[PDB]
Amino acid sequence: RVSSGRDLNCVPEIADTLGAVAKQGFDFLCMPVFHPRFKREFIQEPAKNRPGPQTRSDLLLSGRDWNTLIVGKLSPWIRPDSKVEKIRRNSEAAMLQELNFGAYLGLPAFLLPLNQEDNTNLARVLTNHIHTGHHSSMFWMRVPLVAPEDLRDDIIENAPTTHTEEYSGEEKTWMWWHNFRTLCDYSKRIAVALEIGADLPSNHVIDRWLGEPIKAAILPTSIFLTNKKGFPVLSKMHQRLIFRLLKLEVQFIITGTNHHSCSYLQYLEYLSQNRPPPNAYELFAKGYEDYLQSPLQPLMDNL
Amino acid sequence: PPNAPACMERQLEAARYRSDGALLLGASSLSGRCWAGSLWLFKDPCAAPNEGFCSAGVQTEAGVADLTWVGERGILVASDSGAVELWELDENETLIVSKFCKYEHDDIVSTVSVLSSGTQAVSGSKDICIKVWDLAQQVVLSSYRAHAAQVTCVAASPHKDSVFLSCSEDNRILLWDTRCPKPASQIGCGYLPTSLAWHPQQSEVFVFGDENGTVSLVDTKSTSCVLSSAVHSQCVTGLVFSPHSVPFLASLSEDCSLAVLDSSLSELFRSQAHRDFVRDATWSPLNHSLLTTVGWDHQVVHHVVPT
Amino acid sequence: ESQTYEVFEKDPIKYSQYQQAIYKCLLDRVPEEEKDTNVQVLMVLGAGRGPLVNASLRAAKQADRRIKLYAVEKNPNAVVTLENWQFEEWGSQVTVVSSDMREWVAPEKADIIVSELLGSFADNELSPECLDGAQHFLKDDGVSIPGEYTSFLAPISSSKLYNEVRACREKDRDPEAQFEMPYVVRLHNFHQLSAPQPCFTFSHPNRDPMIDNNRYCTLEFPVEVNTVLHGFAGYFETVLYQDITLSIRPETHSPGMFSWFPILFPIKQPITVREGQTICVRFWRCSNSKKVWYEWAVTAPVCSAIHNPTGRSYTIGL
Amino acid sequence: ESQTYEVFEKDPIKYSQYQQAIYKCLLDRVPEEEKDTNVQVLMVLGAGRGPLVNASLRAAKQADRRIKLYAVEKNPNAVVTLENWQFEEWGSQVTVVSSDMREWVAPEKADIIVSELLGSFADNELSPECLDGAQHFLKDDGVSIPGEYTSFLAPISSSKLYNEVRACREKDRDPEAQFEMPYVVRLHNFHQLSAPQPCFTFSHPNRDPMIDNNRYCTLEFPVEVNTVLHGFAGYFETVLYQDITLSIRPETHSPGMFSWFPILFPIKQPITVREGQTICVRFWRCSNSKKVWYEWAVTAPVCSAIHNPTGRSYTIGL
Ligand SMILES: Cc1ncnc2c1ccn2[C@@H]1C[C@H](Oc2cc(C(F)F)c(F)c3c2CNCC3)[C@@H](O)[C@H]1O
Ligand SMILES: Cc1ncnc2c1ccn2[C@@H]1C[C@H](Oc2cc(C(F)F)c(F)c3c2CNCC3)[C@@H](O)[C@H]1O
Repeated sequence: RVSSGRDLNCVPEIADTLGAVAKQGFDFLCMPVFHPRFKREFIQEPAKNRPGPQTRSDLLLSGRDWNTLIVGKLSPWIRPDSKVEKIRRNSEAAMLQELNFGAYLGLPAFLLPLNQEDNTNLARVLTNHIHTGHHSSMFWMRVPLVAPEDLRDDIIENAPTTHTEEYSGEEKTWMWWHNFRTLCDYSKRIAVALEIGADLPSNHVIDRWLGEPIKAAILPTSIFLTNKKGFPVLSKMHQRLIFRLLKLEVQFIITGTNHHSCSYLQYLEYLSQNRPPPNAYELFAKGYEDYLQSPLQPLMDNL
Repeated sequence: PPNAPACMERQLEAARYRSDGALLLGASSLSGRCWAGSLWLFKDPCAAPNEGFCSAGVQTEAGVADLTWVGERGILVASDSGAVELWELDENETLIVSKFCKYEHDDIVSTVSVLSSGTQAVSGSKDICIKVWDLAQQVVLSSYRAHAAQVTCVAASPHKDSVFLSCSEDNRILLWDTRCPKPASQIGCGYLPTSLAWHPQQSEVFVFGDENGTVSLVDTKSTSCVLSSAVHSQCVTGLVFSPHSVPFLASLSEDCSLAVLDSSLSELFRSQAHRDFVRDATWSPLNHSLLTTVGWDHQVVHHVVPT
Repeated sequence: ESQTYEVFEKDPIKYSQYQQAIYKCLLDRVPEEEKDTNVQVLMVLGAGRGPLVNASLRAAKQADRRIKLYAVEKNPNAVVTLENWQFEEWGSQVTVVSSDMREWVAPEKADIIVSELLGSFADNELSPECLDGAQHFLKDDGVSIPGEYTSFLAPISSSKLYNEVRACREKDRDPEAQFEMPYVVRLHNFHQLSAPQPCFTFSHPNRDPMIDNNRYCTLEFPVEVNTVLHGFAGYFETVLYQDITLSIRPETHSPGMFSWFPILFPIKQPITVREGQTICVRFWRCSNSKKVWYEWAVTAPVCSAIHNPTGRSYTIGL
Repeated sequence: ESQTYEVFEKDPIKYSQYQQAIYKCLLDRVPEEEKDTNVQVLMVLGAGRGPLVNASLRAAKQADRRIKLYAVEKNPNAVVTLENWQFEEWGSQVTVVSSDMREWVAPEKADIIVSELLGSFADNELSPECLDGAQHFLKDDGVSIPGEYTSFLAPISSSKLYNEVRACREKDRDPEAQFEMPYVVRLHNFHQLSAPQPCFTFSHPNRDPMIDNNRYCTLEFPVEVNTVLHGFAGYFETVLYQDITLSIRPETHSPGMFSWFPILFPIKQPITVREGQTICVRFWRCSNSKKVWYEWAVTAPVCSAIHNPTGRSYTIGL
């Protein structure tokens, strides 16, 4: 009933990992296509000439599995907007390399992060790859509801967390997304993977994501509260947000390590089962949602 | 060749000499079918990396991103799986056995540092958190989300058990002290901090390397008049001081080089023996002018620093 | 893509044919007495995920000779599959080279260069250009597999495929560009008006200076029926080694071969052909330093416009 | 064309400036005692109908030194004018070479390579690439004239030029392509919103390995007035030799120079700028083996789409 996917950053054996992920009950896996720690060099000798394979083989999975179950993840060291020229040049080559590898496999979607205000060069390199070749892969922007800098523990003695309401300030992650898609010319191939943190922001901040192409929601294990029996659950505020996303029919993604004695998935299924039944209108319109049709002209035309 | 693996993964992550002179090796396969890791002990440092000429070996279920000695028998491992691992040598030092594998971080544990006493340790992850551990109790004492990005380096105080340094992609260098209610403080002073090194004599002075190859000398007292040198062309992956009463600073980098510098940061040694990224440095406890470096090229190169 | 290579791999007939072409060449180059004295330098050019590399090893076992394999591939995504195979199975035998075959400076010259750079109209993937830039690293007596290839052309009638091409109009381009570019198609509901005739032929190695891969060919096709010409089906034949060959020409089609389907070269306006009339077509192979393309025109019974003048609608990149 | 070269020739200021750059270099390279011992190898790269060749001869007379001139031109129509001049007037002095400066294998190395391969945005005619491929035939101590060049950019408002670009829509192409390509224009009814700032700079020779002519520059332009931004005027400055320079930057414009007019880099949708706001623009110099192009975007006060992504609307051919 819920299209759910497991997010991993550690995959030692791809077939074992996928087998366990599917045993858990997930419909897809988000995993790195190269080793997240395997930083590569493209400009200077001798690390430029690093021999041996660059990643694991495409032969390790059926084309059908690469096509339907694997979601690629950009490498965390790739920073096209670094203040260091060499890191931008190297990151440009590595991003195109990683994207073109996922296109070579026909992966249904690839993930890219939005975690700083300036993502100009990342957008230019994405736009450039879109205009290069024949691929049709969906691009997911991993963007948080709240920036890591605004949900940090108030434990820096000489740098404290402000308690003053900054209206526009609290909705900074939406402008990171807005600028990225304005740069990328509103491409239909670029969507949002909205990351939901520990404590929900103001309602206005959540309402900024209304009308936006949210294709997935990322729920870290650390945002789950424990019930009386010991299994993971979510707050009524967090639950409300899940019900909004289920109408939008997003793909739920579970990220992070385990923290409870899969139950994380089973809670979403339970919530999805408990939602209100669709009324006459909602049942009739089921399929017609945001589908543009021409207004009838029964005077001019014969119905 | 004991009751352990027959092959050691090409990417040599960490080289650590213990008190007697035995060499610790951390390795991971960052390419190919399997992406797992391994731990190795070489009682003969000249026999490394030859898998058949070793004292003991072991297979980790995932890559080794960082490691540290927990005395003379124990070994603390930063895993890609998000686990902090403690592996202890057996009674004969012919086996490496798992003591604890604790999955408490939500992403790749990138850095690990054992605290002055040796009963506690600090881990820094890509999940942005920093954690203080009880090695004996096998739990996390405190969890700290003080950063706004991935933690690059965690370095425990040479002598104070409550103090440590952390640096991150959020451009912060945080001085910690668990005795305060707000444990961290931002060291004032550009480019992202990548490597941290506490000075072994002045418990108030430390060095930091940045993503632009520059190495800088910092005094916690008057955080101005900072001494700096452009040592490397690429990012500085590590800084290790020599055991000498007046230590020498060895700096490893992504430019595939090693350099040994004096107290005024000037260059005295330079080594291009490495063809891939230089990942670690460990000075011999026995021969203080002899320094070892392991790289991503599978080399274990032994250097004789001109002192 | 990975699946495109998977599809090309699942063609046994073509690889059992390549196997034999190497087998017969291994015997002709190394006599039974020289069985262990001489190891043959074999160079796969455009190796993909290595189906020819494996065929070369299967050919070396049955011919019972020694080979030194090189697997040159420019696609670095394919090169990952090759390097994983080299580590897990092939070994020192195969030296995987991640380069463009016209840029690679080779250690030593090759005894045999083996390539599959052929499309539905033979030279339409730029096999002439690729193997020309690779020819400098072939021994002054080396063998190229394939040694020769020829494109064929036949006039066709299909008001169904003419409509299918009309439907290919796209915005922001010439409203008639869809008629000035070839298409790969499994031709079905159509009529062949004259027998296929050879168009362009290329042989490797090309020891001649001022080699020139440009072409101009005039074909005269006798028509026995009354009809409406809409285009020209193109096929190819190739001589791998001696009698070992592959063909997609329907009257000599290699049985069970999947890798190629006919090309179709359409014409803007359909042409009426009466019984006894001759359809005359002109084809050109053109090129500059950066692009190769085809241009073509019907000159009998009536003239057409010159199709794709200067690759304006379709060029093949160098 | 012949008349384009005639127009470029009728610019005295630019040639009297080139004259002096050669004059001062001749003195710095050959001391008065060496006056007749050393003849300097001078190589004009992209000679046209030879206005620089004549300037080089005028510079050799006033500097009273010996020169050995070469006039490299790829345009063979221009090469006819050069070869007629060589016969009727220049003589043995000038060795006319009808080649592309990146393909020419020179007899000996050059003392000075002199070129005019600059456009309104400096490196927009591919001067970086041309002189890089010619750099191998320059002495390990030779002088390139020009030694350096820099492109400048200034934000502008002109609802009149924004309309002029809208009017540039053509059929069979992107309805918005006219906004993703530069234009050479004598800007008149317009308003400059911020002072010109340097964008891209190239120096010759480029002795550095992994030389890379690609660029990415971020500019922050302070605006004092309320306005509507429509595009970016581009200009250039060049250091011929030492203090001898040419400029089209309005605040340092070389008086009486005709050969260049400003470029204009438009934006699809006009942008409102309030007094005190900063206009931030990003420029890129891009390239593959065959084409070089610019891509650009406004990032403040608001974002624009990335203009000309992958040279899709405009590329400069290699
Ligand atoms: C200048 C240069 N230098 C190095 N390699 C180059 C080039 C140009 C192309 N190529 C390679 C050739 C290779 O083409 C194939 C591979 C397989 C096999 F892999 F299955 C095939 F079945 C088929 C083809 C193509 N014709 C249909 C059957 C493809 O991988 C390209 O990247
Ligand atoms: C790779 C290569 N190899 C050999 N020559 C090459 C190239 C590329 C271009 N060219 C030449 C350069 C030359 O450009 C000029 C000549 C005159 C003078 F003739 F008046 C000018 F005033 C001006 C220009 C151009 N900037 C404005 C002023 C033109 O003739 C081209 O054919």
